Amino acid sequence: MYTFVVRDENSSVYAEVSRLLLATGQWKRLRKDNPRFNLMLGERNRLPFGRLGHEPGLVQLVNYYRGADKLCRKASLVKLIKTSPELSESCTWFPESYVIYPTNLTDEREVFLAAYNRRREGREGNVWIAKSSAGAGILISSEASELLDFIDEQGQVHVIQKYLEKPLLLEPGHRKFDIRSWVLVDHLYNIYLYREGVLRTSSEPYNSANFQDKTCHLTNHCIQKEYSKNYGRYEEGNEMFFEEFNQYLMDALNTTLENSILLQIKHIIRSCLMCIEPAISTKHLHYQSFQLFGFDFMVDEELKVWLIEVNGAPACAQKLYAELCQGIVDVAISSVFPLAPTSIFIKLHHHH
Amino acid sequence: MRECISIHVGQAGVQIGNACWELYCLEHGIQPDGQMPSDKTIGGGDDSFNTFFSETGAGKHVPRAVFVDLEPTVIDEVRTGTYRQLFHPEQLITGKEDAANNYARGHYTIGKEIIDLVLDRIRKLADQCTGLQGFLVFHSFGGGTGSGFTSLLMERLSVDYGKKSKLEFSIYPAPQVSTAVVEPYNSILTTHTTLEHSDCAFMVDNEAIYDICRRNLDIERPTYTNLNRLISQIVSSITASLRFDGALNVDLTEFQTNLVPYPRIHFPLATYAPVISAEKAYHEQLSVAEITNACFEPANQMVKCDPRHGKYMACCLLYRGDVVPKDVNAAIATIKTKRSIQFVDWCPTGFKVGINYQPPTVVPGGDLAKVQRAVCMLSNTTAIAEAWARLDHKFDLMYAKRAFVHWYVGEGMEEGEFSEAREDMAALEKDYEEVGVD
Amino acid sequence: MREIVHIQAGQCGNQIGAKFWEVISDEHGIDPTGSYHGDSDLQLERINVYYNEATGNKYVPRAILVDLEPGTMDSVRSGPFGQIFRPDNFVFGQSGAGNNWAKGHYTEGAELVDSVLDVVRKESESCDCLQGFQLTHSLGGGTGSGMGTLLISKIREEYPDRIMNTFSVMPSPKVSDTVVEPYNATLSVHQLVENTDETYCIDNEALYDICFRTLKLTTPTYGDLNHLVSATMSGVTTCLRFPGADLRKLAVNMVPFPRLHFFMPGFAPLTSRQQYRALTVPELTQQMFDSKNMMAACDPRHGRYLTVAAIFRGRMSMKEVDEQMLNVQNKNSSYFVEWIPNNVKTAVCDIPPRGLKMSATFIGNSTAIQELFKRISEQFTAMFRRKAFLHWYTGEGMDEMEFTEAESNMNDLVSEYQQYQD
Amino acid sequence: MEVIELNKCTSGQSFEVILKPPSDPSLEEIQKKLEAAEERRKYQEAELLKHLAE
Ligand SMILES: Nc1nc2c(ncn2[C@@H]2O[C@H](COP(=O)(O)OP(=O)(O)OP(=O)(O)O)[C@@H](O)[C@H]2O)c(=O)[nH]1
Ligand SMILES: Nc1ncnc2c1ncn2[C@@H]1O[C@H](COP(=O)(O)OP(=O)(O)CP(=O)(O)O)[C@@H](O)[C@H]1O
Ligand SMILES: Nc1nc2c(ncn2[C@@H]2O[C@H](COP(=O)(O)OP(=O)(O)O)[C@@H](O)[C@H]2O)c(=O)[nH]1
Ligand SMILES: [Ca+2]
Ligand SMILES: [Ca+2]
Ligand SMILES: [Ca+2]
Ligand SMILES: [Mg+2]
Ligand SMILES: [Mg+2]
Ligand SMILES: [Mg+2]
Repeated sequence: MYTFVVRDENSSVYAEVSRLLLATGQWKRLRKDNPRFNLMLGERNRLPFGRLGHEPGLVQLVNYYRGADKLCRKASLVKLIKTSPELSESCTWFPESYVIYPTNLTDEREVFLAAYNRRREGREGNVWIAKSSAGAGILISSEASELLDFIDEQGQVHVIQKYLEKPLLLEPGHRKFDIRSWVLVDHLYNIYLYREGVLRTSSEPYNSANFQDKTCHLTNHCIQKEYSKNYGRYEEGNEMFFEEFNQYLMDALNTTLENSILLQIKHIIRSCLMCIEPAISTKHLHYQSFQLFGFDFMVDEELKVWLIEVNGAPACAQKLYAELCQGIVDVAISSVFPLAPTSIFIKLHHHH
Repeated sequence: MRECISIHVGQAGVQIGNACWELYCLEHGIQPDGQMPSDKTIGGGDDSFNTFFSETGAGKHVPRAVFVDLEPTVIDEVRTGTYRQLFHPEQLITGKEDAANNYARGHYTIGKEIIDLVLDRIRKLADQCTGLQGFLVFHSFGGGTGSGFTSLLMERLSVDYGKKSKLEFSIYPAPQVSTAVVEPYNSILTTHTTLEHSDCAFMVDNEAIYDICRRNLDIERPTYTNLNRLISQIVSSITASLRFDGALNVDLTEFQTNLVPYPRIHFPLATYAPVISAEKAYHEQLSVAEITNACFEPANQMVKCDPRHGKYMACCLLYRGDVVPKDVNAAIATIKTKRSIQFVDWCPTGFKVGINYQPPTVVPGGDLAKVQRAVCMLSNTTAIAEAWARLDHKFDLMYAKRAFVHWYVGEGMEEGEFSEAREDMAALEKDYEEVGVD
Repeated sequence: MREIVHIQAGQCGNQIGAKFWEVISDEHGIDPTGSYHGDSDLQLERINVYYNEATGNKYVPRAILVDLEPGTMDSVRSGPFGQIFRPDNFVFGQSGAGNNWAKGHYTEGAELVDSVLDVVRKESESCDCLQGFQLTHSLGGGTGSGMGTLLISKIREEYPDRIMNTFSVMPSPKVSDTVVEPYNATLSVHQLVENTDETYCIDNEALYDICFRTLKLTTPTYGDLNHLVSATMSGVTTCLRFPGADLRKLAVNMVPFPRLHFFMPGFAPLTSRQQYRALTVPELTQQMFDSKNMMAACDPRHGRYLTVAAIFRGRMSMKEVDEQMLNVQNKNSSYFVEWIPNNVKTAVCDIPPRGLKMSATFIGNSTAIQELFKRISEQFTAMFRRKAFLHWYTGEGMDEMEFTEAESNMNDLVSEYQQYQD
Repeated sequence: MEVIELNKCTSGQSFEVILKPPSDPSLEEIQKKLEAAEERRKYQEAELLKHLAE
């Protein structure tokens, strides 16, 4: 009989995992403050890692990698890429980005303006996007004056990165989109990519001469369902799954989702996770960690894949909760606490 | 030459001290009768080993040590043990009934009645010193004597020897080798009243020593003898610089200078390697790089925690055996390119290195195998704050219900000393966070 | 040298105490004449904890036999090991206590108490460092209950800083001598709440049901019940009689609140006569934590453990002990308070009890003990609400108010257990 | 990667490596604490004895 605790009631994902665990009749849930547990579905912020692995005779497992925030934070991810030799400043699959602290608080203000003045002089597309981790607050603008003045009005660290002016546009619709990939890393640091992704599409025609109306530029599921007027026209809930998207790439571009996009996605997932492996691995630690990641990608009209951000506490698509959550119990939980296919994951081998 | 006086308080301090002086004797060639054939200056001498051993006219080499326990069963082992001839009666102090795992009983009730006697015996050893450096105080956190009486002794030592350094070797409580439930109380009470009196403290978590014994020595259920022999190896590596010719950590003041830029943050993390099982057929002798790399593996730390998620304030590498500086720097370079070693911006990113050519001595019949080289790393990481958090949390669980508090109030302690001590720890945990996180 | 002074008062107290010294005398190799004849030095290491060393290498128990009538102690003196007790340590009157707490506490008992304290004082003056006292008695009678708690009160006055422990047999209507037992038990419990550091609660109904259902004894006797108590007293005192600590250390770790110091003991194995079969460590652990093996007649699954101490005797796998113990906790953690970390402690002893390859004794401070005090309280109120049988007590100088206060003290104790059960 | 203060002797040597540069209560007061706790013990034992005298 295995014991687990729940310390994040807002996790749609692990709320289902907790539902599945109890359904096996072999897992018992305890109060959220009981230290005698096998598995912790920990909280998002300030998870007390230091208290794990000190209970005599209890192998303990937690669903978050201590230190993985370096990858799932806007400003941290930029710093990691620019300073990690494995990724280099010349990383080809990540948009040119800069960390910009507000003037009321290192900082890369002057470095951004130099590259900005170079684009402005060379007639090149000089459209950038500003964002932060404390948003629902995003601004897309072509003038550096507006971008910097928008951050000073705030008080949190922001990141300025190049805006992909040439995104791949689905048809009909002439509309933007992004791709969400779910990746599970287990206690052995095996990287498993869920075979099912989702394209969160924009139901509005992408307009390149008006960044003021952010309805056709931001493909977030909450924005399209609140500020867009064509929600659910082309695909239910602005969610196209790999089966449809793959068939589209064949009829239109005469290629497959695997060859044109998925190879790059798998390469990016590996590069990011292999990079921080020495810093977060729990291989020789007194407790074990696993974690579910949500990678967001962009695709340009050249079929080049760009990494947007990594989410450390991602939600799932309603249609894939069952398959994925079960997969979390199979490879991430029961692998350490066995019970009395054709995997739904794609293992990305690598050298540890 | 400047003398050092060792003080062992409670069962943990006495039994650990007994293991150390056993090791010290084997290291300096001292026999159980106190004789030292290699000491050509009979009945005198200011050699490095004389910092820990005085000498009689008859050639006996007597430890500069005092053993204190409020109950006599642990110290009676020394009076009739293998090295009984080393000590004389004045050095062994025992009461008639212990502190019952009750800090207040050790500090107040029983401490008040025996403190003057202990200081008197210490004064006698101090009178033999021509330039006393300070004291090394061994004790447990969880015991009523180890915690309660130690804090009182450290207060008086600061009064009777103002300009003298004091270092601790403190045993952090582990449930796997403890039958006491109130140890979180005692640990936090004794840390609170000892903080301003200790210049540098080496915490050893029994949980870590326990697992090293099971993992590396293949002891299914380790005993105190197994734990103490391993613990005395680490202690020996740390005090070796005071007992042998050298230039790094030559006196007690240099421990603070090299490991503690911030006074309250004076708990360095100790890591030791290699620990090889003697029962093994025959192990492949490890290189300088492999044993150095082992110092950044959590499994060989005296306190289990993750230095990858803290900041370093200092770092010493103490090598013993066949080690030349060329190999050390080569390994250091290899580790900086692989490990996450974050230093505080107001401290240099450096490593003070000491090499003693004499390899680690092992007690015949002990569990440790003879190795050609070994290292002990002393690093001041904010990661060791994890141990304070664990302890403070257990303190909060019981104190919220006032569980067991009446036992302490009944010995004359005020309840307010509980919260006063807990708030001092909450300030200590905050200091670590201010120094380590962004 | 941490000596303990043993006191046994009344019929039940002297018959159980007699068997106790019979059992441990065998374990320490002491024969009926006080002469040691064992084969292991472990037997003598802590022998002075309970025995005084007389001339000719004689070991005399540090025990004081007290009663208000001679009958029972004449039996002990004629019993198997009767010759081993110091003759001066027999202190008794002739009147009896008529199963009347008032007679033991106020009238008959008060006439005899001073002479008992003279013997206690004599035994203490010969102790290098006195740990404390242990008293065996019943709560349902008059001498052990009334005079026993009077003795405790006067022992705490003269030795305020010494530990006072008792083994207290609680009455049950299923194994009853008289109908006034709830009266006497309720009056004693308040004395114990105030003046003992640890009280092992032994319910005669649990002993009975164990002899009948588990041991398959068709017609149990007091002797059979005392067999269980003997074996349990030997188990709980193994911590003290062999190397591995003292009474005050035990109390410090077992009593989080001064008044909640009433323990449920347990023993394993409990085999009917399939008696030569080897008992594995898991079996020991499953039984030891099973209610059927507990002697307070309270279902631990009704409350929560504040603290638990377990002692394993014999040559077994200490590694396998930790595994099974941690298996019990980590499989029923809902019955352990989460605000006392690591409140389950385990100790091993290499010397097993006579006739057993290995055994386990269980010492639990459980809030389920409130069910025991609830039974007594309800039986008390059923009679006191009609003032039935009170004249036996008012005739000895007591007033109805003293009963009302005992009733309130009991219900307060129950309410105190109830608040910590949530 | 610099090596400074290399000191050598017969029994060993020591040196420093820099990888990167940077960026009480009196005796009287103790007696008061000790005697204060002893007084609270005396007061508690007096109340117990006063309780037993009643
Ligand atoms: N490493 C090690 N730990 C010990 C040893 N002896 C006791 N301990 C630990 O110390 C704690 C108990 O404190 P003790 O030192 O035994 O108690 P004390 O200092 O004698 O004080 P008293 O309560 O009066 O007995 C527990 O956590 C034990 O695990 C030992 O020999 N070696
Ligand atoms: N450099 C860039 N070029 C073009 N579009 C970009 C971009 N950066 C972000 N976007 C747009 O913003 C949307 C995602 O924004 P972002 O992910 O930074 O906010 P967010 O993190 O609060 C949503 P989530 O974390 O759930 O994916 C995508 O739909 C994408 O089209
Ligand atoms: N277990 C056990 N209980 C007893 C024994 N003798 C009496 N009792 C119980 O003790 C109570 C009677 O008290 P008793 O000791 O006979 O009165 P006393 O002699 O005046 O102290 C009743 O509840 C009996 O069931 C005995 O030998 N063993
Ligand atoms: Ca000399
Ligand atoms: Ca000082
Ligand atoms: Ca009379
Ligand atoms: Mg996000
Ligand atoms: Mg002790
Ligand atoms: Mg009777």
